Amino acid sequence: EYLQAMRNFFLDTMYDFYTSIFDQNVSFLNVQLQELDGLTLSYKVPWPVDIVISLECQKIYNQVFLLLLQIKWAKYSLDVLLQIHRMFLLRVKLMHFVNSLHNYIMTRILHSTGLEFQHQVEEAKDLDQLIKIHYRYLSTIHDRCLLREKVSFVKEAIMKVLNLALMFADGWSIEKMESDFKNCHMFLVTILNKAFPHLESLALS
Amino acid sequence: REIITLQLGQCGNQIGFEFWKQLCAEHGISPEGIVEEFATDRKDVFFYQADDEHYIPRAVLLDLEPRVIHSILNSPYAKLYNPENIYLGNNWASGFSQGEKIHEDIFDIIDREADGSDSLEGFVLCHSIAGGTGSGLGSYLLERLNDRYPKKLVQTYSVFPNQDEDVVVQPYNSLLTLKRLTQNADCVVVLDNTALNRIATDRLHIQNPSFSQINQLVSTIMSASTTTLRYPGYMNNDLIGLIASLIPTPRLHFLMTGYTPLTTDKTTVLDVMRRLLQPKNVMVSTNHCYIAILNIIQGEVDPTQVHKSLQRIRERKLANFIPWGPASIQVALSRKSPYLPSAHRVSGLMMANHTSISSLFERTCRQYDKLRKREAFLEQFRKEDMFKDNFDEMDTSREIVQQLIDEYHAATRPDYISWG
Amino acid sequence: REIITLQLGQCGNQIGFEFWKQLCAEHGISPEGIVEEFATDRKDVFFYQADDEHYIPRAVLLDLEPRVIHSILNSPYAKLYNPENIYLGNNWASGFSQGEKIHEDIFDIIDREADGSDSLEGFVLCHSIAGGTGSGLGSYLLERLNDRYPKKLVQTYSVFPNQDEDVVVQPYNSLLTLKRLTQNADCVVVLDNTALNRIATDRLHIQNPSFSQINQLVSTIMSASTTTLRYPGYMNNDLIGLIASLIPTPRLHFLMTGYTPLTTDKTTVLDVMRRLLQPKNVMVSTNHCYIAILNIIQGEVDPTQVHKSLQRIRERKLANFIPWGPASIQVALSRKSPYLPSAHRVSGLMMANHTSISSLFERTCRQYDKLRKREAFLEQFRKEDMFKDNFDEMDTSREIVQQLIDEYHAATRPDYISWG
Amino acid sequence: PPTAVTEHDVNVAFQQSAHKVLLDDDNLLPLLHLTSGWAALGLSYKVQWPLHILFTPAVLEKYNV
Repeated sequence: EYLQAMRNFFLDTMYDFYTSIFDQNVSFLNVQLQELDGLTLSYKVPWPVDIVISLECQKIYNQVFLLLLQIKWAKYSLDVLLQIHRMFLLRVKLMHFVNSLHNYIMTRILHSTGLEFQHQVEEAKDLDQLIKIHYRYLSTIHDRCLLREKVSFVKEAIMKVLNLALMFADGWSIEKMESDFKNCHMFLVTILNKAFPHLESLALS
Repeated sequence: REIITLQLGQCGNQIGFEFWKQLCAEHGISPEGIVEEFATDRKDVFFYQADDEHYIPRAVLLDLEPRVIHSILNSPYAKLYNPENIYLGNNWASGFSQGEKIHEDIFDIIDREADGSDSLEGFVLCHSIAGGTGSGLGSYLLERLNDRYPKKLVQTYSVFPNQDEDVVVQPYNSLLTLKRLTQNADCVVVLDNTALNRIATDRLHIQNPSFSQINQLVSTIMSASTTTLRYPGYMNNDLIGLIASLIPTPRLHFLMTGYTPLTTDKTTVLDVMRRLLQPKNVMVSTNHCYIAILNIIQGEVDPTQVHKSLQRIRERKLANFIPWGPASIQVALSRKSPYLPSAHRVSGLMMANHTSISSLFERTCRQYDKLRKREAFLEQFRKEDMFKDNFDEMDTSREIVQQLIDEYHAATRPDYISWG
Repeated sequence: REIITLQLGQCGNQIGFEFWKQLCAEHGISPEGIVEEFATDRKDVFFYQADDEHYIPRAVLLDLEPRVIHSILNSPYAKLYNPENIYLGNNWASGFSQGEKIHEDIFDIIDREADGSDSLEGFVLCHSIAGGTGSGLGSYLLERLNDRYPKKLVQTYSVFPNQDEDVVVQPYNSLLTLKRLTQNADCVVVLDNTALNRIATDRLHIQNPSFSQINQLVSTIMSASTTTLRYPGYMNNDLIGLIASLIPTPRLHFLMTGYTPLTTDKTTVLDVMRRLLQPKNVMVSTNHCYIAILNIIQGEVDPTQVHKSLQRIRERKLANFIPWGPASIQVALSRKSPYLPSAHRVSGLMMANHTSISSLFERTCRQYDKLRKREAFLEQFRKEDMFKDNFDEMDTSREIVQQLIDEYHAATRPDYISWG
Repeated sequence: PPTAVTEHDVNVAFQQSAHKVLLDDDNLLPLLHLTSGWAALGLSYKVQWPLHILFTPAVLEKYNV
């Protein structure tokens, strides 16, 4: 029940939770929960479930939680809007790419592997092997979504395009964005054409 | 969040009542509003959160001279909703003037339901283009909502009128209503009665109870469009996140619809992708390429083969696309809806921004221009004459739809980097 | 790859519709196009790769004044194909002029089907020589395809006309159409109605429904010619690899056909080889030796005894052959086709380049020259007169067929090392 | 062949050729590999080794020639 609640009431419901803070403080989080950097979360696991679910496992969950919140940050900042006409090209030119990156992270990894993972944890017959099959999902889901791999040759573009969702939100110049954007975009496409396999979903787009 | 639904006109009240019957049968809902013993899912999109979960629909019915409203009355689904939001000619001028004289109390009905709601996110208008009492009244009242509430979204469900022209002012009515759809609405979904009748004569040999069958079709359309909201999905749980991908230009908000099972009396996702890529699964009738295509699917799928399906459909290059810009086909998936009979388990629905609709607009333009040059098909309404002595509102709408046709054709060009 | 089939004239539309019924019954195909529960094989030669495998035939029907097209209409096999490629006198001049006036929209039908196709490899014309509406129109339109698409292959299925001469301009019609077959076509398969009627009176006592029976015969011919493509074989899965072995000279593309079982109401391959080497299994009526002979076989064979069969037929020296050059008899084998009743399990079909057809050409030459010297059998068509005041197109065709007869007879000579 | 670039390319082109008709999925055992590129042509293939010792590395290289 906790494993199902983990991936469904965080990592939606938490989207609105994030959007209220988008437009702060440590006590605001609690009243919003009970109703792009930082953000702790605190919760306790009972001891018969704490000798299976580790304390360090929370530190693993925090890493992926942060990154998904940054994706929702850039996504929601661009989900408030619908040369002078060059801005509309910069709308299509970017909305594409952020939907492709979002589609990649959500569908290709977090919905394939998680649906297989529930079907796999029901095939654990004991306490100890349940820890092992869990950890052999943790250390690879921590790798598949980029948190340790190609951190400054693929990941840095994902970092730099998050601020474009802010700069383009303010204006609601234009050519000076697409000249940079198409260059880093082409670096990324010409690296990802050799790709581990799940990067080819956005190598084409 | 909370969206208030508007039903008006004979046609709009028909598909609205049918769709509310659809959602009553769909979720665990009694005909009285009582939560049933098989009801979980997200139930606050149109459903009033009552104590015993009397999920009262946010359904505002406003018309005058009630005929079909009596047929709505003798039904147990008049006990599903009634927060007293139900309110008791066929021309644009007559409906416009009738909406003018009683705008205040029906707008008070709107305001009462608005503050009674927890929030407001969209106006969903159940309508048909030149729907008789709906036309004129709806364009006027739509201007009242857009002036009065500029922070909300407008989606207008309507069908393209095909009654084989009899009212001769119908291109004028549709032209003025289409002007209001351009400037007072942010999304307009129109469907061809011709192509729907073609599909009805295709799958079966029935075309005579066309009203009843078309209620089933657009009720499937609207339930499928809101299924990701009303059942717990992941994205497009806001209307605006759904609308944003379709629109690069806020005057090009007219979308083509298609539905993958044409018979109901399953297989993999690549197959339905190839099916929906055919124009015979489309419910709507030079070179025209889509601006952006997005599909919703509901059924029994393989969660890895959807990647493989997009991969093969891409490398097939089974489509064209538009010169100016990186868009894509967009996949979206949700649950197959429980508590109803589930036949032909995969049902897909597509929203696409296509330039082919500019030809349909030009057909109505040519009809309006022909009747305008002849000038014997306005019938000299006195309400129209005192409303507009020179009838230059129709000239201004024709200018608007011509600007849209120009935007369509320059968007067909690669020079939509420049102005359209 | 993808070959688009052309049916035109009364006779050509007859055997085309019969052959499409043959391929619908042959593969696992419903009369609606639906893949059946016994359908694997190669299904993209004429079959549109639809999603649910609606293997829609690439069948373009174009004529004027439809008579037999109505008989095609009242049938469930009008639901097999219709991508809207079906389109609604008996002289060369009348058909020529009628093809001239509507060439543009039917060529638009051609172009729409061409870009709708994945590729284009050949034009298969379902025809008969002087087929009434087919003549004139077909020669004109064949010139339009050969001018418009010079990178494709032309195979023309037609029969030699024998109606016991009544149209008296028929040698003129066949002469001009034969000119177009020489210069605008790369392969022409003609068959004698006399010899086919002789075989029909030979095997049974029926000669009266000759149209229906001859549809069965040429449909067996064409299915056997394409069986190596439509079922997974090894070679001549291109048309061009099949055509290349037959032709040493691109004006000598006229082939003789024979079929080894003459009754249908088995044994070894040497036996059918000896049978097909007899001229009474041939469907077509000085010294004449073949240029190159190639045979297709389908049935239950011993895979080592085919070597032994060629060995014994060679060392028998049961044939002559031509002085100039190393050719051979050529064996080709494919599967016996499933999903049909299989009676007389070995069915063989032969394509041979023979000089005996020059005599048949000379018969038509003598007929044309006789009617030309008499000059009372053109009937003075005004379309023919304004098309050609001097009627020297017929003189030029007679020059062409005379050059071909000279090439035939010098190819009979060992001096086809020199010019023919 | 540069033998670092073409190896990906041959397999990409091969599966895309296969997608046009006839096995758009089911049986991924043949994959074009590389070791002119016609005279450096290889292939990757797999059989069930405990359940097929009839096919060995030797048997499949004989087929490959």
